[PDB]
Amino acid sequence: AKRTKKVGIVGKYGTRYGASLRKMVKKMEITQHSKYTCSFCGKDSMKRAVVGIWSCKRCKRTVAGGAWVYSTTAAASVRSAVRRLRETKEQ
Amino acid sequence: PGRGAPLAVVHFRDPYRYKIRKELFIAPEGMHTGQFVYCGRKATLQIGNVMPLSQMPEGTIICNLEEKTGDRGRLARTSGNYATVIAHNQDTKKTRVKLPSGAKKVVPSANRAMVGIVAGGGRIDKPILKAGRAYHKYKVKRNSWPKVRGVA
Amino acid sequence: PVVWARVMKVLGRTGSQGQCTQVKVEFLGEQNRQIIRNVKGPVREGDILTLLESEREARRLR
Amino acid sequence: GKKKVVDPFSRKDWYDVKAPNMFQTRQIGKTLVNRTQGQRIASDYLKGRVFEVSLADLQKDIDPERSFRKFRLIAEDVQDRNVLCNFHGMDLTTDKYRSMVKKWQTLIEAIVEAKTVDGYLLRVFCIGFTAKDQQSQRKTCYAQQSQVRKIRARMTDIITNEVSGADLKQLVNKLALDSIAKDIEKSCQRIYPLHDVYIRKVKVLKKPRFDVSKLLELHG
Amino acid sequence: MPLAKDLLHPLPAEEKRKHKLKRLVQHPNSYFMDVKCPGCYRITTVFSHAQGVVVCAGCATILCQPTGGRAKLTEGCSFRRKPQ
Amino acid sequence: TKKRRNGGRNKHNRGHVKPVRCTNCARCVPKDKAIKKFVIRNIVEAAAVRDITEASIWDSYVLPKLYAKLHYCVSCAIHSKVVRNRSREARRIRTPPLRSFPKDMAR
Amino acid sequence: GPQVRDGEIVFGVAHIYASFNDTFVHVTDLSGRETIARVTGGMKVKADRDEASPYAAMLAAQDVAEKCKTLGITALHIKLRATGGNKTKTPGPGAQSALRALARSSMKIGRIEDVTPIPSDSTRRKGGRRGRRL
RNA sequence: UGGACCGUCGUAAGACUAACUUAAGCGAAAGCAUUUGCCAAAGAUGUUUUCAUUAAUCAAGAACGAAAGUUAGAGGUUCGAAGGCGAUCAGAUACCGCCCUAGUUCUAACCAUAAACGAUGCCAGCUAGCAAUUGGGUGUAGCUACUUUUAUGGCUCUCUCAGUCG
Repeated sequence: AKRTKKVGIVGKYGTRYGASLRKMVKKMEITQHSKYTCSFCGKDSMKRAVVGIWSCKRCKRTVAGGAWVYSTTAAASVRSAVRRLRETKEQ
Repeated sequence: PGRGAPLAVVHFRDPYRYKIRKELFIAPEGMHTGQFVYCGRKATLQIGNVMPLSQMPEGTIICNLEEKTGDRGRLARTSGNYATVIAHNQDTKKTRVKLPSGAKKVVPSANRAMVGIVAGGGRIDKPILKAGRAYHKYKVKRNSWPKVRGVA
Repeated sequence: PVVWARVMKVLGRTGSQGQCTQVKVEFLGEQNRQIIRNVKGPVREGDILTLLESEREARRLR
Repeated sequence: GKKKVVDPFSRKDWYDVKAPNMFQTRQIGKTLVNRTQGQRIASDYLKGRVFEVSLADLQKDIDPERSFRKFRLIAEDVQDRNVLCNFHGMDLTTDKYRSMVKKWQTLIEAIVEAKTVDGYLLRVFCIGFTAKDQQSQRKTCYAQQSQVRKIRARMTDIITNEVSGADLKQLVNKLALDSIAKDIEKSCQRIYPLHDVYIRKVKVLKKPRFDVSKLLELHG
Repeated sequence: MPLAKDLLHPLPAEEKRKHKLKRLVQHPNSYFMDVKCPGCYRITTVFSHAQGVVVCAGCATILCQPTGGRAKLTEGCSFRRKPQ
Repeated sequence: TKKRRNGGRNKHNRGHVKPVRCTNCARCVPKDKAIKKFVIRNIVEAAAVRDITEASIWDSYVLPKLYAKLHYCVSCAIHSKVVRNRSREARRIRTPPLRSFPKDMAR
Repeated sequence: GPQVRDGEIVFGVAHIYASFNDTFVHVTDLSGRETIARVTGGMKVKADRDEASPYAAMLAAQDVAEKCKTLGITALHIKLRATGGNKTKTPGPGAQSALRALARSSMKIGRIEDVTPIPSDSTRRKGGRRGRRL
């Protein structure tokens, strides 16, 4: 059945710490230690080690990224920001 | 353990000796292992290479900024921030920069930095939530107290 | 402040409490200035009149 | 403070202004510059002077009709109270500007930046208007958003023929008659009838260097 | 007349400009033509509003003009309004 | 108590559209239902025209005028006698009348 | 031959500014830096209301014409400011009257323009959606 | 007090994208105006394409709804409830001023109501003109444009559907 009714994965940490502090770790741990499509290994084998340090478990590529998702939307924007700008200096 | 940030383990072949020489950077964003880094004034801009300020225009972001050219990067490397430069000046080789303070100050230009945002953020937005994790948050950073107020 | 202004054409007034003839007058040495001045009191057509303020006439459109 | 008892304008001295060579004669008046001191050097305050003149002053327009072409100038260096007074832009006055827009129209606006033969970076502001065809009672004469955007593409390749187009020693002579304002009609009329059209402002945002060798030739 | 007595027998030319659909029977304005491209000789039948690029097996001169309406070829066409 | 037929102005197949404020009240109103007088007013107000012809450098310079489309709200129109108070029937025309002279305030 | 007349022929800038509640007579260099005869109508009548009067504009136009001739300025150019953004955008009543005492002083002048600030797009007035209820 | 406001260049800075703006248009409605590229999607005419009733509308229900308004995280310009102060008034706690404060800003979501109005639900049919105008077609037995009489192109007339306004 729908086991809990709202909280999901923070349900370990119940009746504690407050209302909208039980919620703020929900929105930041339904992403963390879920599995991601690897940009290189192609499969879905992404777990964490510590803050911002992901590795695969298959084909052993390890990539530094965001710290609660695989890479933040702050990050690829920069990876897009230096992308368009690089063709402007030497050309 | 003692950071929040991740490091970066990398090595080089010496222009002068015969051996490999191992160093440790601060992690630029997107650093997969097996990435081919580059370190030079002629090294073209791509994240996360390391290049001096005189060969990149304004509008780029960097990390591991050096103030004094030779002292190898003592500015703005910690988790979830980004070294910026918004000013070039060809008069006496000057480039103004904005630190993550917001107070924007002046550095010289021949110094080096690593292009891109630096990995780790944001470890203020997950509340540590108990008095056992923020024991271990100060297990190995310093030994403050779990601090004790004044008025008792 | 010593020029004298002669009348050519007459128009009405914002009269009620200070009837003052908003009236078309020109000078003699400055006869090319047909500035539409404002004289208090009855004035016949054809009368040369003295003047000290020779700058404007506080125009309202009519 | 300073407490000058009489005439601060006594130290303000009459300094002449001199045009470039290719337009007309050079005396278009004076400027009032304070007298110098040892640390107060009046020559270096002339570099902070931006100057203004029209084409009527530089193409003998006796009845002012082509005086809408207003030229921005920059005072750059002096000798014997005679500034060289380099070009710094060529705008349009608001008189010729706002008179054109009788509503009943679709304007044709285009903004383009380019690098010249020299090190300048010009900013061209192509502004167009639609011409009413004859025998027409319809009071719109409108363009339909491809009738502008292709015409917007029609001028941007025209103007870059002239950015590699024999610069300010020769470029403003093409702007004196505005031959660039002539030939664009014959390209536009293949698509749409073009009304009055101008560039209305230029900008000099990347004056690279002084380059006094050709510039004394410009002050010839 | 708005109160007309004959609708079975209308005048022909106004029906020719009425619509492709709203007539007394159903037939479009479209037809088939037999275009010979002027740089070549080969016979080719094609629709009026063909909506499709056509060339011959060996004679690809013009044969069409791409449009939403009828293929309006200026000085590059020779055909007839005729079932072949 | 509906008096206008369509209502204000120009709300055919759109909904709710662009506003800009009035100049003499700045009750911020939509661009359709606000009175939009447009005027090419002259600079010297037709009185110093004979004086500038004597003081001109050139042959009369011949004088330009100003162009700016001003925007009025409703009470701004009635508290300056712009447009007011036709009949229950005489509110049914837009395009006429002036009929007499080339209109002043330009002039 | 090519003989321009002595007597320091120059064209200054008026920068005549007018408004409701003020009129400004701010003459400067043709380049625009050095400013001569800054004085205006606000130093003419001590009433705090009559500084929009064309009379005070005339007194602001009486004095400024002759001090051009103290340094030999005989001609100038005329610019107009509104100074409206989301504000007035139209010249006050004392604007057209201010040039008259300049015109009726035998000052030979032809250039009449506005640098009345026409913005690209408005940046919000004051009063807020129901402004100035009289 | 000596340097405001003023003139002037210049540095940023964030909001807004006026004019052109319409009794224009697109959208299902809210809403929706810089260029240009991109990635799409819809409507309309075009169609001697295909399909074979796949339909209309709809309880329960699922997407969307400007602000106002909250939940952490940005960034701060104009402005700005609230709060102070000057007038005005008999009182003003207001209509007017001066200052800034919530916030409008853009990212992540969350309520889901407005006079959310054309105070009129949606789809089928007929019944009246007249005049505008949007697109698409079509006929010029039209001019104009010069690349040349042409050609693509513009306008004008004619016809046409979807209309929508009057």
